[PDB]
Amino acid sequence: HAPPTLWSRVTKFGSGWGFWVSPTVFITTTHVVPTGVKEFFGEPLSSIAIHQAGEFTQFRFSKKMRPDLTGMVLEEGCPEGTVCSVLIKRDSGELLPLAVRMGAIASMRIQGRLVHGQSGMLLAKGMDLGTIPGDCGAPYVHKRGNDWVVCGVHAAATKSGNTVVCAVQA
Ligand SMILES: *[C@@H](O)[C@H](C[C@@H]1CCNC1=O)NC(=O)[C@H](CC1CCCCC1)NC(=O)OCC(C)(C)c1cccc(Cl)c1
Repeated sequence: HAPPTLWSRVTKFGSGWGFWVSPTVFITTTHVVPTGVKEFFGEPLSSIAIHQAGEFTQFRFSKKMRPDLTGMVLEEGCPEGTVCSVLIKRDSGELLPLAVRMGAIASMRIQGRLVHGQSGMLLAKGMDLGTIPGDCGAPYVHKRGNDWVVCGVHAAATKSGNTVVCAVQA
């Protein structure tokens, strides 16, 4: 059960979403990142460290962008069998936390590209329980004791919607 403040980290970005890991660290899916710009959130690129690894993009800002937030655990995927929550925001404002049992980390063929990431099985289309275009960047999270953990960003899903894929950091 993700609390309000954790959902407040999910942020509209480009053609999808991203997620504030900390006041200065923002993660998203590479294919939703806007191209051609000279700023993100009003900050000049000169003021932003960009780390990209495949479909996982991480920004570190020099300015505290979300000073209301604490840091949190960011991990490179999760162990097979982990049930994560995908914190899907829709543009209507509706929240759709999607439970997903994560499979193996691998390099997957997706729309003709090789992508490092992690598949998962929803716990779909006909029951409108799945992901849809515009959801990319939404965080995959789980709680470990008193620690919230983010471990991927939404990147793709099957025709059925019963299988999703997150990008994971290198
Ligand atoms: C977010 O942009 C979107 C979310 C998807 C769309 C449909 N349902 C979702 O959850 N992601 C994509 O559309 C994704 C974009 C690629 C672009 C290049 C790099 C990797 C991501 N494509 C996608 O999900 O493909 C859908 C299929 C059916 C064509 C597909 C093919 C192969 C494997 C999979 Cl899992 C899906």
